[PDB]
Amino acid sequence: PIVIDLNKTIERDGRKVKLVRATITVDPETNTITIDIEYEGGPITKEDLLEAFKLAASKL
Amino acid sequence: PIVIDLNKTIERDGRKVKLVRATITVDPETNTITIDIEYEGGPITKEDLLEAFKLAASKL
Repeated sequence: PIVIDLNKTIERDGRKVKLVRATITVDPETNTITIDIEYEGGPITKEDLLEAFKLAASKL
Repeated sequence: PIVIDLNKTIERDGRKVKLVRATITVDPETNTITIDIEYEGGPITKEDLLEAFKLAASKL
């Protein structure tokens, strides 16, 4: 269970999304990476989750 | 269902891992990003999956 601090905000389309943490779950047997993303902000969307998906990778 | 071409190889610790594709599944209702990673190469590990996890984010 890999944990990454983000501490970055995204104000996309008027939605405040202050990022908190990214909990990465890597499973080498199914070739799958699962990413839990905690944020303290307004309603999140699929476009915003890809942004925090970019940020989590840039921090490791 | 987002699909990203990778076409990059990783020879970490003597394991050839030629990357093929990354199938991203974003779920805004559980704050989870699921990543399927197809590769044509030797045995993959958790360290190698994080590398293709970095590459998939860098391509979008």
